[PDB]
Amino acid sequence: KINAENFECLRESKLKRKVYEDLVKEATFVRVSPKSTVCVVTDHNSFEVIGTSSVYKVENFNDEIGRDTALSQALDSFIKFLAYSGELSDVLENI
Amino acid sequence: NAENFECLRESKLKRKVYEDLVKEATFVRVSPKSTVCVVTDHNSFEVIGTSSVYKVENFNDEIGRDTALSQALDSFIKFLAYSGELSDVLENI
Amino acid sequence: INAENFECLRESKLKRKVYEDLVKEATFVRVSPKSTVCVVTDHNSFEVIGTSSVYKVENFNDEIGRDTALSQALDSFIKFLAYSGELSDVLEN
Amino acid sequence: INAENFECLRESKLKRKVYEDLVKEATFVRVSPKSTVCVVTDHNSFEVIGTSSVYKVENFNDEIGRDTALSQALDSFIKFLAYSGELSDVLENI
Ligand SMILES: Nc1nc2c(ncn2[C@@H]2O[C@@H]3COP(=O)(O)O[C@H]4[C@@H](O)[C@H](n5cnc6c(N)ncnc65)O[C@@H]4COP(=O)(O)O[C@H]3[C@H]2O)c(=O)[nH]1
Ligand SMILES: Nc1nc2c(ncn2[C@@H]2O[C@@H]3COP(=O)(O)O[C@H]4[C@@H](O)[C@H](n5cnc6c(N)ncnc65)O[C@@H]4COP(=O)(O)O[C@H]3[C@H]2O)c(=O)[nH]1
Ligand SMILES: Nc1nc2c(ncn2[C@@H]2O[C@@H]3COP(=O)(O)O[C@H]4[C@@H](O)[C@H](n5cnc6c(N)ncnc65)O[C@@H]4COP(=O)(O)O[C@H]3[C@H]2O)c(=O)[nH]1
Ligand SMILES: Nc1nc2c(ncn2[C@@H]2O[C@@H]3COP(=O)(O)O[C@H]4[C@@H](O)[C@H](n5cnc6c(N)ncnc65)O[C@@H]4COP(=O)(O)O[C@H]3[C@H]2O)c(=O)[nH]1
Repeated sequence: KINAENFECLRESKLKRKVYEDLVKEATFVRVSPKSTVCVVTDHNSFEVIGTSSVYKVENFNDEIGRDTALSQALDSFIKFLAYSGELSDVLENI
Repeated sequence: NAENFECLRESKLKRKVYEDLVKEATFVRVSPKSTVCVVTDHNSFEVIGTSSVYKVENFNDEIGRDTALSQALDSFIKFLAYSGELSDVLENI
Repeated sequence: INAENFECLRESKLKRKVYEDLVKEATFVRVSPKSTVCVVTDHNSFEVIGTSSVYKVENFNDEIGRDTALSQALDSFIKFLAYSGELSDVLEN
Repeated sequence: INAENFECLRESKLKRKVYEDLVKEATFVRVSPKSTVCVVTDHNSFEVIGTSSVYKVENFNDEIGRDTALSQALDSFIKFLAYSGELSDVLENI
């Protein structure tokens, strides 16, 4: 995973940024189609959390925005898992 | 109550999750076409499943609940895979 | 109700435009102690569902729960507008 | 890819009818040790994504991973077909 300063969703969300730096072990991005980017985030147990993005106009495709949008959805689902285990409370106390 | 749902009678896995790990499963008809199932665990964490019939004139309360519960248990299995408790269910068949 | 009541509509002119012109009805239901369901209806009665779930049940707020569920409901609705091509009509106006 | 290779199409007349009449292309990418991604495109190049993640990575199987991901992708496509009313045309042919 690269530095959190690269992703606009991490700069505007304290919660997502904290989850990204502390609880994300690896983060991979793949362009699977002309319009869609897939982001897979893993925790320390290598559990995979998936997020996707799909640009409406394929001629406006941009790797950075696609990765940032896919990562943002991936962290939305990760926060659901952190709420299930209760470890979300640990993240909230550390902001 | 598990006997009343066809998705549980046909799935040993979802029936085992329902009988042992589901605290409550409530159902609400939220619109002419859609039913919402709210599955909660013993820690009161809520898992939401929905269903929507294509033709509104075909709406059946029982089918809507069974479909939304099956979708809700699909999502709950994801949470069980995250915590590792899914292999406890797969251990007990 | 009127679009100005929702914060996500005041902060997003795309979602406000879709809500004002392409949404027939937007109803909300509290389905559980923590979750709120929003059912968005287009002029052909097709149903788009969005949900929200507050982490701390003692922090439940009706307005925030409705606003969050509506915003996610409009995210899914935009996908349907991109499928039919009506998203291009919204982006022009 | 021919529809006979997918178990989800051999078990669902609805999904197999959608795959052959309304699906232009469906590609598969293994994006991680556990997850497979399927990208279904219609004849207007609109993309519908479906994913599958095996619980035990040692049991990863390419066939099951693709079949599960395609079955998930087609479930989402049916929602788009219900929105445009095009699902009624599929029901005419099954
Ligand atoms: N399943 C599916 N959904 C689609 C498709 N085309 C558009 N959508 C949906 O419409 C929303 C708005 O599209 P937009 O292109 O006008 O704005 C896009 C676009 O402005 C930007 N974006 C995302 N990926 C991008 C990318 N790869 N390049 C440039 N911009 C991108 O993020 C915004 C929202 O991404 P999104 O994936 O969450 O939502 C899409 C997406 O959910 C599609 O072909 N298939
Ligand atoms: N977001 C959204 N999705 C819709 C809508 N209308 C249909 N869909 C989707 O089409 C799929 C197939 O609908 P079907 O009516 O032809 O078969 C339905 C229907 O035969 C049955 N079913 C579900 N709820 C029912 C109900 N309340 N009454 C009777 N039958 C019901 O389960 C099947 C699959 O439900 P589903 O929610 O998983 O998938 C829907 C659903 O995802 C809709 O208005 N909004
Ligand atoms: N399936 C499920 N997901 C949950 C549950 N509890 C939390 N989540 C997830 O974590 C987020 C809650 O964190 P937060 O409560 O601190 O911020 C919440 C909360 O600050 C606010 N919010 C939403 N509904 C609210 C409500 N009814 N009352 C007060 N605040 C609310 O919106 C934010 C994001 O809601 P969300 O639905 O998108 O994401 C949930 C949700 O995806 C849960 O019990 N079940
Ligand atoms: N977001 C996320 N979800 C996960 C992860 N690991 C498991 N899950 C979920 O648990 C469900 C049941 O896993 P299973 O491995 O015991 O059965 C799997 C498995 O028996 C089979 N399957 C799917 N992909 C496979 C594959 N690539 N190889 C072998 N079997 C596969 O399909 C079943 C259901 O797939 P699924 O993706 O819809 O649901 C998963 C999945 O939603 C994970 O790491 N991340």
